[PDB]
Amino acid sequence: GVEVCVKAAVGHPDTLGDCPFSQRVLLTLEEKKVPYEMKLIDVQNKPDWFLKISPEGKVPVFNGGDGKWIPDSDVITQVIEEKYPTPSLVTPPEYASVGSKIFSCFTTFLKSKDPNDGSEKALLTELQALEEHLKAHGPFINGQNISAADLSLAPKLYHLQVALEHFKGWKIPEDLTNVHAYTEALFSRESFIKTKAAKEHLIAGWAPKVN
Ligand code: NA
Repeated sequence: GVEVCVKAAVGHPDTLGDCPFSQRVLLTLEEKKVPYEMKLIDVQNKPDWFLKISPEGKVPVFNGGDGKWIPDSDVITQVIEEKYPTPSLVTPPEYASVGSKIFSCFTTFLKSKDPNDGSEKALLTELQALEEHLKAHGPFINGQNISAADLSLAPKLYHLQVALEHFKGWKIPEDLTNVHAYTEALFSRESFIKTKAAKEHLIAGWAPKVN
């Protein structure tokens, strides 16, 4: 049936790595109960067969059983949605951008070596917006049922929490209680547990970037 190429853990080509875009695709397949074959790609040592179907070395790529491999996890989860419509993970267009600046604010703050450059405040602003959304519309981004936006956001919040605690001793404030309820719900899902990177691999993936 379907096949997906994802990043292997750095230093461990036999082990699932920490790409949040890869994990979004995997989470989507798991939540939809779609069988798939997973191919681990060492992105510092790509195989030539891989380069023939992904010439720019892009990961993830997805083959839905129609004789081609497509990149871009936005595009891939939409194709999966169209081909496997039940369970429905459609997120209403009015909530599509919820949480959309959190990952980049996180990466800027993670890499920041200046306590006064405002990167921390910018990240807290985006977390607070997520908190306000979940307080109005939760427990997931679209209310009682999980949807595509949650599966996009959860791998990203996982990086945020693991990397900021490890490298900066920083945690999401406890008063953001809806965000904490949200991450605890998502990260405890069997699909998430099955598809997440071990924390030491995720940390090893960020270490040279921090650095
Ligand atoms: Na390579």
